[PDB]
Amino acid sequence: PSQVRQNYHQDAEAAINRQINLELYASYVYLSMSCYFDRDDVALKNFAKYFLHQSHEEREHAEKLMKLQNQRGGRIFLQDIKKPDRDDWESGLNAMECALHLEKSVNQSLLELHKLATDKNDPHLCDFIETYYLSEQVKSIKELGDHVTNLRKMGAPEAGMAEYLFDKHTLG
Amino acid sequence: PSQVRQNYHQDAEAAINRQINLELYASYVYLSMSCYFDRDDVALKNFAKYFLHQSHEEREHAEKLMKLQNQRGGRIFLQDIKKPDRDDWESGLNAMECALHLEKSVNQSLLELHKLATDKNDPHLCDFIETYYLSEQVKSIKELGDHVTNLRKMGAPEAGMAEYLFDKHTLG
Amino acid sequence: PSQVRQNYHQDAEAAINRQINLELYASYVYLSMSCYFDRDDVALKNFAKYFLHQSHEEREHAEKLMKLQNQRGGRIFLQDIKKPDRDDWESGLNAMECALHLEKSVNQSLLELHKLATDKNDPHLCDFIETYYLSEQVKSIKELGDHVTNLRKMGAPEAGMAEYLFDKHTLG
Amino acid sequence: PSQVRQNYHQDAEAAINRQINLELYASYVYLSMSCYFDRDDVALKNFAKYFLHQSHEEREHAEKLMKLQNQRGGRIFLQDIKKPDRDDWESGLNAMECALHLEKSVNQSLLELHKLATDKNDPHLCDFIETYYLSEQVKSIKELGDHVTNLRKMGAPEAGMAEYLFDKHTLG
Ligand SMILES: [Fe+3]
Repeated sequence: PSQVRQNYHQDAEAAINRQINLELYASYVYLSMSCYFDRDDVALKNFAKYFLHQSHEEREHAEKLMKLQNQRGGRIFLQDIKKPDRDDWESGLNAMECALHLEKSVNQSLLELHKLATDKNDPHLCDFIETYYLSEQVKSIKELGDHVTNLRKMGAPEAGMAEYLFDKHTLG
Repeated sequence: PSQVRQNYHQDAEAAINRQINLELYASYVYLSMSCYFDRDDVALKNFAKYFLHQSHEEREHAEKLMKLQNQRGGRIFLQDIKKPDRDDWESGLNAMECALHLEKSVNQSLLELHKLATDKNDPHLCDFIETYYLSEQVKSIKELGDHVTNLRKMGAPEAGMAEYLFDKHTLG
Repeated sequence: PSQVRQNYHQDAEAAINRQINLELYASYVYLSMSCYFDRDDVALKNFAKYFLHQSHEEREHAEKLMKLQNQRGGRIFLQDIKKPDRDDWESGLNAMECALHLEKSVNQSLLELHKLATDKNDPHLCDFIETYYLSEQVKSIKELGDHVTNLRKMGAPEAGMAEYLFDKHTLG
Repeated sequence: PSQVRQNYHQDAEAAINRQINLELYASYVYLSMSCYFDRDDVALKNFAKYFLHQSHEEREHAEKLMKLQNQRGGRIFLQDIKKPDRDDWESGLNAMECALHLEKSVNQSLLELHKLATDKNDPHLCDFIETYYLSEQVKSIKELGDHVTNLRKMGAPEAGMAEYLFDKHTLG
């Protein structure tokens, strides 16, 4: 195969391609969320900024996996990026809950990739995932859980001032 | 006894050892509180920061008493640091009320130590307690009482925005 | 369980709580050592400074494990912090030997925690331990072994100038 | 009496005059020690510097008591400053032991003055002594005890390198 390839299983290559698609999908979901909060009938600018940042971060995760694939002598095969499950995200609280669910699903995929790398005795790939993916995901999940907790306590979405003040104080 | 020891009663030495343990216990209680507010289902970062600061301050108080004990030629005897009375502190308001109670109990211990030093005609120890402990405790107690008053007025813990906004404005 | 919890075994949670207690215990042992060297009949200020630094570092290790526990959605349960095995540490050499023994016991606990995380297929926890605990412990153990070697060669504790000059040159 | 005098007992005035003389005597003892270490057959420049500093500090203590006496409307009555008990201080260790004894005797005098001020219900004088005299004395006594401990451990005065190296490392 590639002149650089060493200790890199075909299964791992395939799993990395899958993960690239999942990170691109996550970026697209975040972009959809960001847009929602930019609507004139929603109008929460710091929610919009928060989710646009997350969109840009997930793209960066995807690009770093592409760099890995080429560094190890695998070949990138792209697939369609599916549209998000919804256009209307209903509320700041609902979007944060949906983001938490998404981040946990991405984490689960990364844990399955680490298990595969461990099985195939690929320590460079195991180390890569941990170093750049697993601690970031744990941090993200904890931050989103904290946001959900705060919004729920404040009375969102029925208490009208809750998302407004959360947008100002936590996300601003 | 020690070559430096002068006008330092065995009772006072024993009472200082007790006070060291109480300050270490207080530090541990504050650490427990700090952690509680860091939970994903509580998620009040400025409450967590406030109590972690208090934990570090109480350790410093303990270390300053250790320095005193050696300066006067007493001998430090450490004891177990008991675990705090609870793991779940329930709410920002409840933690502030528990902190107020703790600070008053530490103050009471310091007043008993001052009375002992006065009885044993130990002016250096009397002056030390006042200079570094008694005004700090009065300031701490007043600050915690002010926090409790504000949280109660705002409607905590039942009014969901109260602890959130107090965390932002008073503790942030 | 917690909304953030994912791939985090109850065994691992329990083992982290145990490790928190061990790091707090180590901090307390170091504090005891620090105090000893501050006595008027011992009077080795740089030994005192060295062990006080180690005390503060072990507390920081404990606080970082608390942060991990909450990040993963576990719950911190604190226990009593037992008093150190002795009040009188006898000599600079004996304290360094006792510190070496303590650091090796903490390392052994961390290796058992890593083995548990490996068994439960928890790569985030495995990576955390290594990244922040295992290399620090190896460095600490090597430094303490070097100190013990030097003090022994110099003739401590029977050669009276040995601890004095080591305090000045190595620890100063 | 003086137009400024208020709540200032004749006993206290007399005791302050005595304390002035004792601080001037202590300054003179330190000056004698300083000179000794400047002899060509002793030649320990940092011991000489240390005791000259102490001499200048004790003079400053005396001058501050003179300022107090006039601030309270007492009248300063000076007495002869007796010569020190010896001209030859024998060794660095012996001079430090003699200094420790002197500092403890000055502390004892200050504690007797505080007891008198307490008896005569003179809180300004009690506070003055503590604020500027009692903590300084405790610090001085602890420092001298530490020096004596270190010199003894190092083998002074029989181990010829002990005072030389202490002069370099501790006092330099
Ligand atoms: Fe506001």
